Amino acid sequence: GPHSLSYFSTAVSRPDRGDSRFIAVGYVDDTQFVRFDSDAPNPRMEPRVPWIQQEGQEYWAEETRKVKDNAQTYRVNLKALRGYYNQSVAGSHTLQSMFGCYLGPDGLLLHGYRQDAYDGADYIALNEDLRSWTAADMAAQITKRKWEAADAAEQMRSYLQGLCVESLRKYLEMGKDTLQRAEPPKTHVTRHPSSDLGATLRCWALGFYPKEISLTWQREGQDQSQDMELVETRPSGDGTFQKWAALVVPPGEEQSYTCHVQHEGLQEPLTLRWD
Amino acid sequence: VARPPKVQVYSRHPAENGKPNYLNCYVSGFHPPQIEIDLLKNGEKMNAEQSDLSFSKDWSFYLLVHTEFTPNAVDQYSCRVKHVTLDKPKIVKWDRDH
Amino acid sequence: TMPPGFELY
Repeated sequence: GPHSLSYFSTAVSRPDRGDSRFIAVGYVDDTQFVRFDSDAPNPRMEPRVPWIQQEGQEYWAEETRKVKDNAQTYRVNLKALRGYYNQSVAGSHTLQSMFGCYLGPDGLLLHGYRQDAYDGADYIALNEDLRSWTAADMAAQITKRKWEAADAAEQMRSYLQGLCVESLRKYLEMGKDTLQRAEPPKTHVTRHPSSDLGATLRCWALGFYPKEISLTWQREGQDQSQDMELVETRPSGDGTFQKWAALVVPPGEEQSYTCHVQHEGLQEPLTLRWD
Repeated sequence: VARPPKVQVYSRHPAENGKPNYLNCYVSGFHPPQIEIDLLKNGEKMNAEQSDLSFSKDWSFYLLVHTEFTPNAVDQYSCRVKHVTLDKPKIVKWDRDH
Repeated sequence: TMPPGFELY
C-alpha cells in the first residue's frame, strides 16, 4: 500500500448565532465515504459513496452518536480556547482536527496520527510514539497536562491500532471493486498559439485515481519544470482527479518536447508528444 | 496565518459546444474557512452544489462548487470568490483550454 | 469508524 482511513473535522464558533457549526468528513485513501454537518436538518452521519451504504442501521446510529458527541465536545473546546487566550466574545474562531491510520505490510497500524489546529496554528498533536503530546503554546500545555494525567494518548493509540485499522480493512473489502483498482488517466496534448515567440503545449491527465500523479515536460530529454506551469490536482466531480502541465515552446519546436505521465494505474510511464 | 484561495474553473470532460457536461470551480489553500463561491453564467449566479468543508494536511481548506451545463459558442462562464483575504472578489473565467 | 470519545481541552 499503504491504504489509509482518515477523518477531517472543522468546528467554527458562531457567537452571532449563539452556537457553533461542526463538519466532519471521512476518507478511505482519496475517496470520501461519509460526512456530517451539524447544520443539516436532522444531523446524522450520511453515506457519500455507494459501497458504505451496505452498513447496517446500528453503524449509522453509532457513527451519528459519536460525531454528535464530537461536535458538542468541540463546541465546548471553542469556548475554553476563547478563555485560554482571552479573545473577543464576538469573534468567530476555528478548530480543526485531523486523524487517521495507514495499513501496514502485515495488516497492522502504520503511522497513525492525530493533530489539532486553532485558527490555523498548531495546537496539540499526538507524537510518533503514540504515547506523548506536543503542545505548541501556553494554552496547549494546559490541555497537554490534563491529557497526560488522564492518559488520553492511550485512547487515541488503541483506536488507531485497533478499531481504525480494523474498519479500514473492512472498508477496503466493501469497496474493493472501486478502492483497490487504480484508474489510469486519459491523456491529451493540446496546442494553443500565443504571440510571435509564443506557442503553448498543454499535457492533460483526466479521470484518474488515486490522486497521486507525476506530470513532467522534457526537451530532447531535458526537464522543463522550471519553465512549465503545473496546476494543482483537482477533483473531476465523479470521484476521480485531473491535472495538467503546460509550457511555451519556440515557434517550430513542438516535436522536441515530450510530456511524461506516471501513475499507478499505468503499466509503464507514458511518453506523450503533440501528435 | 490567513491566506488567499486558489481558484480553478474547468469542465469534467473536454468541452464541446452543445454537449452536456459538468462545470467545476475548485477553490483550495485558503484560511479561514468562511468563503463565498459562485458559478456565474453571463455574470449571473447559477444553481450549484457545494462539497462538504474539508482541508489538506497543511490545514488549508478546499471546496468544490459544481453544476451540470451545456457549453456553447455564446455563453460566458466564470467563478467568483469572496474571501476576507481578498480586497475585491476574485473572478476566474472558464474556457475549454485553460 | 470514528473513535469512541473525544477529550475536553
